[PDB]
Amino acid sequence: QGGGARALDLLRGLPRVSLANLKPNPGSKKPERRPRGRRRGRKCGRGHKGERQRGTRPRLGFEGGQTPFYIRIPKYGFNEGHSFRRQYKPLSLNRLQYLIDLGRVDPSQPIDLTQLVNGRGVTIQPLKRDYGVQLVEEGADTFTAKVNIEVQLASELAIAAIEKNGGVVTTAFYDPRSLDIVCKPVPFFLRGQPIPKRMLPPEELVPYYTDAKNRGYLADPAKFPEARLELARKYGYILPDITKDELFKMLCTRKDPRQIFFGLAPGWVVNMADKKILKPTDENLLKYYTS
Amino acid sequence: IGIRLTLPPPKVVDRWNEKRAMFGVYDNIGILGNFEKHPKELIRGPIWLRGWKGNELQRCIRKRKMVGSRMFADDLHNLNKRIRYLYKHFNRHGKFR
Amino acid sequence: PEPVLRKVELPVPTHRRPVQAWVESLRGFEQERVGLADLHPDVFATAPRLDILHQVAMWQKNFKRISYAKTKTRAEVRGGGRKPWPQKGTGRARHGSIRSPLWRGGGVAHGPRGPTSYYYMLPMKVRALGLKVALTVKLAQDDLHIMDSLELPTGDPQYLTELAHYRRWGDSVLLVDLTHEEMPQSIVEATSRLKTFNLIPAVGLNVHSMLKHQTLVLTLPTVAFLEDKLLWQDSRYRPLYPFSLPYSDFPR
Amino acid sequence: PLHKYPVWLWKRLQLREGICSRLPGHYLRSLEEERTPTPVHYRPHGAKFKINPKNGQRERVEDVPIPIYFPPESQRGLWGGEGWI
Amino acid sequence: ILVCPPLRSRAYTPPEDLQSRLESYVKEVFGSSLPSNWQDISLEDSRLKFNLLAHLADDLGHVVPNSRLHQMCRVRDVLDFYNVPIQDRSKFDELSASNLPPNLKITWSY
Amino acid sequence: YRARPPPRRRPGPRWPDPEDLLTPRWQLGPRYAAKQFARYGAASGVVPGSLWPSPEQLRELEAEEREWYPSLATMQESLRVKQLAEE
Amino acid sequence: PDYPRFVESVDEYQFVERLLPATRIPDPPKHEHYPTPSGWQPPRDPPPNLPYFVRRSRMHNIPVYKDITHGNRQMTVIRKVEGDIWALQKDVEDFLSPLLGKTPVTQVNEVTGTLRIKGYFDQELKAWLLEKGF
Ligand SMILES: [Mg+2]
Ligand SMILES: [Mg+2]
Ligand SMILES: [Mg+2]
Ligand SMILES: [Mg+2]
Ligand SMILES: [Mg+2]
Ligand SMILES: [Mg+2]
Ligand SMILES: [Mg+2]
Ligand SMILES: [Mg+2]
Ligand SMILES: [Mg+2]
Ligand SMILES: [Mg+2]
Repeated sequence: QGGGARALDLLRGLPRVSLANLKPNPGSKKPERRPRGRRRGRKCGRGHKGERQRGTRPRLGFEGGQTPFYIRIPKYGFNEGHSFRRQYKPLSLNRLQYLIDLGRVDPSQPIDLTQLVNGRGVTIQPLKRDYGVQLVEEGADTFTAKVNIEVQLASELAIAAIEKNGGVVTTAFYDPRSLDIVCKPVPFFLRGQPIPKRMLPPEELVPYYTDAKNRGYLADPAKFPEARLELARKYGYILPDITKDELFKMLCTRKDPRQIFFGLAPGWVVNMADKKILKPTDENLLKYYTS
Repeated sequence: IGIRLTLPPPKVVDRWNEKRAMFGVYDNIGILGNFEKHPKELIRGPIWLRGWKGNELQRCIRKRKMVGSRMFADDLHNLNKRIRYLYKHFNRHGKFR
Repeated sequence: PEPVLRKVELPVPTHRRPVQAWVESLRGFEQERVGLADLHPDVFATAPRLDILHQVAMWQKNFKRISYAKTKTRAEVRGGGRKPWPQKGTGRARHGSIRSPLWRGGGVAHGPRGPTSYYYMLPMKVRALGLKVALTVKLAQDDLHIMDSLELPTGDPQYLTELAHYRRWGDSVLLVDLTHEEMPQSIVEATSRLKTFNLIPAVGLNVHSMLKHQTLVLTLPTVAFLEDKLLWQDSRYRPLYPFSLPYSDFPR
Repeated sequence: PLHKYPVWLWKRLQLREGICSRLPGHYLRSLEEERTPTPVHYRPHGAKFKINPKNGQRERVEDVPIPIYFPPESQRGLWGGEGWI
Repeated sequence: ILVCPPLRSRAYTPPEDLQSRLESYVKEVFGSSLPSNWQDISLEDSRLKFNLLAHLADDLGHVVPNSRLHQMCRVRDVLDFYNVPIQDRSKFDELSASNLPPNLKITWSY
Repeated sequence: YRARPPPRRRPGPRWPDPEDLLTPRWQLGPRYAAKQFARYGAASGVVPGSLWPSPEQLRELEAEEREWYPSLATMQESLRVKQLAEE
Repeated sequence: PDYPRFVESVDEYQFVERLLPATRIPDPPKHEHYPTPSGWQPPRDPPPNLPYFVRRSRMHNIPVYKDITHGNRQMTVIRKVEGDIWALQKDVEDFLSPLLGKTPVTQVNEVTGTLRIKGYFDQELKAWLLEKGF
């Protein structure tokens, strides 16, 4: 109001703004210091002789001859095999509720890693040994939403919080190659390559996704009702019957273990220029993309 | 001595020629053009400097790996010596460690 | 008799009201005040950031600069591999080569090592905000004039000079059209023979050109084009991938 | 300045002009081909991937041939591709 | 053939009957339905603002600059704008216009 | 004056001469053709059937997957044997 | 080249258009009850008739942030302040004084339209600005 108008009407009486009367913001550009004059000349900030003035200082970490500090310490496997450990970006229910309330993530449709990246809810870097997101229990008290979310890892409390409101949470595995496709489908669709089928989890991760307690995507569906009741009793909430819900079909919507997106079988070629999808008909190709 | 006794010829400058009056045009080709083009693509010059910046050691290293196979034998030999000297200077000489 | 009114297409913040500007015509010496034009406050009435203008102006001048100056160091000067005189006995100063910086005709100790690139990129929002401040400064100083079209009655360059002097625009006037292929031939022939009256498309708008020219002239399609382009930066997601790739709702 | 073509391309550039360009087409194929000779002085890996014992990861492996010096006397006999190492 | 008219001076002096003249244009644009609080009439409509200001420009020979259009929220602001005189005299003439002392001389070699 | 025509991204696929020694080898392979088809659709002129692996390449692709990526039953059986060994 | 035959279809392309991310941030949907479970609250309509105005960020949140320099200098920044920023300083001073027991040390940047306050008052000022309806 007052400030905005005062800043422009005062500019009217001033001369024309041109390339001459411009200047940088004060304090934004330090003056350059050069070895000239009495103050900054003579030895020019280097001292009296020695390696310091002559620029022949020893390497960083050298301690004049004695065993260096970074050498006399014993080696321990703190960072050994760091590039082969799996990383998971945490996803708090506070963050998930924050995205839902602002409309960035629609709860009316199944939620996968693609939708989280679309809403800028998480930043996944497959090149940095990321393998997905882990659903953490932070803010589980104030979470109130019925969603069908799929996350690579999930804590026991976070699973209970979603299932308390009538939602469904499932855990699925994505290989590093498939993970980059899920996060940014558009850059992959411009490579002219058929959609690949995601590979099964490594032998160590098979027990996690074959157990109904972890809500694995490769687990026996017959054990899901048993596991959901135990969480309902443990944390003291009545397990809702999602069969009677109107969104039952949407909640049950799950992708195949070999499938990347919904309704896009592996082997298809997305042609965004013509808005067409190409499906191979070769018997050998069909056997490769369905096995 | 060392100072001229006559004024130099006047320096007439045309501030409204084709190059000056059209300097800065299309510098917003990306923002105003649906990001089909990039303002760094407007840059002309050496193929190892288009849309890139670095110190002298990096410029020599980048130049050698891009146009090194096209350089003359004497010019390539000088570039290799410069990289050898700059490597020793930056990584072994200086005030700070 | 038939006013030409332009409304704001994009939503306007409730706490700010749009600013007006006279719509004029180039079809006559006294064909001004064709109508009123609504200008979005965020574009033509933002804060007068003179410091932001300087960094955007300095960016355009320096980012595309390539300095080709280069001298030869003591290793590149021809010859000079031989030690001139023995280390001791001659009674003269000790030298190892005749091409050292101390010697006449030798190398340069710390000289230019071109070609050098000064390329750097300001953030996209900073460059887009530089345009808004540039547009706001022109309007606040009564140097911005809105038009409906760039059609002149004649292609005579003398007509354009007299039209600008009668309305007291200034010594230099920058004319902006929506596109390059839709520019009327009347204004193309009139400006191509002029030195201070330049014609550029909407995409060729920049802070350096606007500050160089005393008067800025815009058409109605150009104003709508600028607001659509500039206000898109104010409310947009952080880019997952460069916008040149397909998106849900880009381009508008 | 710079050359129009890289220096390593000059050998194949001289085959574009002169009497070399008039050589039979089938002969020019036999020279421009760079078929890798059968390993003699080193054991090939046999596979494209191996498991590195230290970290237990599937890493790529490549067969790098060992340079072989053939003396001029080797051109008057049949050494079977062998030569001085 | 198109001949350029002679350049118009920027000097402007507010007429004494400006308020009566302005009130006449108000009734023309906004009708005779509302003759009370005519200075409080809002110029939100683009047609009404354009008609009122264009008539004044053609009549008084002084148009409202674009830096002032947004400030014309009511006709009251329009009246105050035209009550401000404008001087187009050069600096040399303005200096000589003042009562220069006998010991002060100004030369203009331009 | 008048500004020069704006620099535009030249539309249409860019097919260099394969007989030119100054043509980079990455602009003459199938991957370059595959990327052109995805960007420009049928206007690229590339036969869409070439995007899928050839029957000779399909056999190699299956051979690699079989050796390094086992089936679910293979991994489940391996875990059971290892678990019994640990127990 | 004996390529395998293929079939081109468009009915399955509806599953591709849902994978395209959007560039523009969507406007928050209207909710029956406010504030939302996450604590977000839409700006009041009509805007308050104050000499100043603090507009929401592009993410529709209160533009109050914590700043730290030198590792020990704790600061709170109020951004996107329009109008009379000096009236906002007086209101902030009269609100934080009881909490601190002394007049807050504040810096007013007219050019950038930002108010910088020494100390952490992030959650305190966010609740305070929601009361005024910004
Ligand atoms: Mg001293
Ligand atoms: Mg000193
Ligand atoms: Mg001295
Ligand atoms: Mg010492
Ligand atoms: Mg150093
Ligand atoms: Mg030498
Ligand atoms: Mg020697
Ligand atoms: Mg020496
Ligand atoms: Mg020399
Ligand atoms: Mg900071």
